[PDB]
Amino acid sequence: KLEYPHTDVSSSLEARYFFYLSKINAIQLDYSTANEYIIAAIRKAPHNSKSLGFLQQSNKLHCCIQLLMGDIPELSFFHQSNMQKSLLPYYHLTKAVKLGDLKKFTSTITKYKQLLLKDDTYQLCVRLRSNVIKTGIRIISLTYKKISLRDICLKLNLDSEQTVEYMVSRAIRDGVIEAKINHEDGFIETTELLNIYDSEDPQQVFDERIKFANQLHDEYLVSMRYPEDKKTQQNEK
Amino acid sequence: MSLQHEKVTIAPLVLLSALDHYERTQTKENKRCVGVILGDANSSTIRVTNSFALPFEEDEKNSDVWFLDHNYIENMNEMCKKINAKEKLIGWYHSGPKLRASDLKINELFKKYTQNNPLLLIVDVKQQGVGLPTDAYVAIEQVKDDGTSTEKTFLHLPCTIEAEEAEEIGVEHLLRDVRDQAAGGLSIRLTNQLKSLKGLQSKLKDVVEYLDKVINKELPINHTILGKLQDVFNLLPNLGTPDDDEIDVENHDRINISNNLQKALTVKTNDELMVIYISNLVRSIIAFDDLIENKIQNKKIQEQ
Repeated sequence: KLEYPHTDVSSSLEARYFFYLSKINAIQLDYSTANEYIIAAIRKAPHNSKSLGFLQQSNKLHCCIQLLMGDIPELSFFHQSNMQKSLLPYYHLTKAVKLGDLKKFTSTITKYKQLLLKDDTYQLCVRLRSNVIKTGIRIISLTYKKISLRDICLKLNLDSEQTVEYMVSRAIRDGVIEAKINHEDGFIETTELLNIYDSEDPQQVFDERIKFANQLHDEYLVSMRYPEDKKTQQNEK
Repeated sequence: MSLQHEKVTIAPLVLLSALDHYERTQTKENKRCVGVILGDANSSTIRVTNSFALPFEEDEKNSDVWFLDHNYIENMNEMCKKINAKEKLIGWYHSGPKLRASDLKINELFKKYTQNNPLLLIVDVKQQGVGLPTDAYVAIEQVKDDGTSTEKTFLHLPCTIEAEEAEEIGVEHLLRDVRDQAAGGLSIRLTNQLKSLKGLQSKLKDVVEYLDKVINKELPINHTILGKLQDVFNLLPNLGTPDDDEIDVENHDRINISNNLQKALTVKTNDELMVIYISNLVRSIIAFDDLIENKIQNKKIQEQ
């Protein structure tokens, strides 16, 4: 209904809103729109021992939203955290998805089930089961351009030729892997072939950045004068 | 005669003095006036330095019946040689707003008077054309399309203004307008781009109607105008050639330079914001210091 204000709002207050926006859009199966908000939330908020709670929960939600895309957080995130001994089931989520192993995942959300369920993040960890396969098939698209259907079934431990073919097609409906199946010759072909500076798209990519720089140009001019009316009216020697 | 006379440089005096001749004789409503144009010649660049009326008379019964006075012409040449040794006969202006076929006959008089092909200068003083206030024409003889004879014709040349030093000084001074086009800031050239587009279309329109009229209303087929259009079409960029494809890539690259340049000004602005939020901080300190000081001055009166 778009009625949130922005006039009297605060560092905490806007950080809080965004966190609600994250949580709604992720569980509604759109992780691009969810991730937009969570990044904003950490950003507004101060960084203190009194903000610790807010930051702590923001980090927890962030990892999973990102994992759901099939894109992975870096190891330095967790390592240099002072908040790392509560992000330990979350670190294992990162490793397990990436390495594509079905059985590690199984163990992780069973071992750390109370932890995940306390914090309410256990429901998004269920859809991260799917991402184990999806992330493993992705690595394979990067590493191999032409690969038999057979070799793929051994790598992720799947039964039939048929099984891999159902999984891959769905995964490239989303566009995560970036391939096309050739069951006319029995191999999968990787379709990423770049040539993006030879497309017409780059003008369009710059136009959004230019538009953000115009946004700061306005925000600077209007902000600056607002204390200054009062200040010239204020008594002085 | 003379062959070299290719570009015509036109002082800002010339357009204004012809304008003044028309309206100071009370020849109006297409009673034409013929005056001479004097200057230098015998060379590619043709300077018209000065211009003056001559006596002329015109008939509306047959239009190829007129008076031109030769005796005044002789006296003018004698007088003005002393004024400047840079005025000799270079042709004659015709006051316009249009070219006549009767100006073809009047031309044979000026061709006799001076050994060069004489410039015909149209000075449009009624200004119904948005461009061309001056048109330059030198009558020449050439053999003419469609099996036809050596005919007398007027061939258009460049009619340029470049101005004299002398002239520039009065021109800018009188000026107090922001000019039709000057091509200074970005504001002037954004106007200009849109003006140019209307410009391209207006010329092109007349051409549509010429081709229509050859095949419907039987004006004679002149192969020079058809040939120029061939040349137009062979310098027309074709999409999907390597030339056109390059244009697209270059647009990305110039817009990368612009993207960065817009961000490099946010930096300049960001410096200001901080300097003003510092200024405001000092005004605060000043204000408190006075409010304390009123007490000290209140106390001094009780004290003494």
